[PDB]
Amino acid sequence: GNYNYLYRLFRKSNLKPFERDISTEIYQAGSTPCNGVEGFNCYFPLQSYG
Amino acid sequence: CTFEYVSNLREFVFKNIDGYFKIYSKHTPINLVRDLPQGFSALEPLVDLPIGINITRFQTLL
Ligand SMILES: *[C@@H]1O[C@H](CO)[C@@H](O[C@@H]2O[C@H](CO)[C@@H](O)[C@H](O)[C@H]2NC(C)=O)[C@H](O)[C@H]1NC(C)=O
Repeated sequence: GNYNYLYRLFRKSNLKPFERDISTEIYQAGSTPCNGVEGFNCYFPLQSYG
Repeated sequence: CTFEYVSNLREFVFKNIDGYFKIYSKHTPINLVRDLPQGFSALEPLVDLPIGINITRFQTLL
């Protein structure tokens, strides 16, 4: 399994044309603040292809 | 680093449309010390940059 290729799974809004987003900010999917710590409802915005 | 380039009154216009950064420029000599003089001139385009970078703030440097 090659996991070097990634895709963004979460984002507050859709991209405008030709926009490039390389940010790694932790996405808070719930009501609990993440404070930069990944976990339940606190996800790394990127995920690897299998 | 996706890009790098190396080469009175000055007027510039900055817009960001579809990830393209348009910079229009113009220059002219002046003699005034209060504010920008009254008059009219046109600012031709000088740079189009394919940044594709989000913009919500800027800051000058002097
Ligand atoms: C560019 O980044 C700005 C952040 O500065 C985005 O604007 C934010 O959008 C969220 C969406 O919920 C708001 O909660 C913030 O208040 C906004 N902040 C500002 C300063 O406007 C903007 O959507 C981004 N745009 C693109 C195309 O990436």
